[PDB]
Amino acid sequence: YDIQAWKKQCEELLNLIFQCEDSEPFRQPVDLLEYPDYRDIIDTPMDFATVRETLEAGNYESPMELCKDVRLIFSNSKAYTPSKRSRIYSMSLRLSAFFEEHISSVLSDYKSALRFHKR
Ligand SMILES: O=C1Cc2ccc(Br)cc2N1
Repeated sequence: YDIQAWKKQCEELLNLIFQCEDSEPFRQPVDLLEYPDYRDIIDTPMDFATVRETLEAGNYESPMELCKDVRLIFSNSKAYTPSKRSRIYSMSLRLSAFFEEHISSVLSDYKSALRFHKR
């Protein structure tokens, strides 16, 4: 029932994500001058280095907040891809599935730890 365990679990999951070839387009912020369609359609840019930096700064209070930012990477990618005919689309779908598969136990364990704390 460790309330703090999620943080190292998220650090390790981000390490797996960065090693995966599918994360390459999502590792760093998009240059808004080079990709103006992203600039116009994306209200809140997000990328995995910003997620990792936020986590390391101690600026996430829960893994649910980290999960919201990672999900934003994928929803921004979906808004950017008008069809299935681009590698960004293919990579985003697979990386999202991998992330969701691995974050589920992190969220379950954290929510269980909070319920135990408040029991
Ligand atoms: O390097 C790039 C250019 C680019 C455009 C749009 C999206 Br979503 C991700 C990325 N990554």
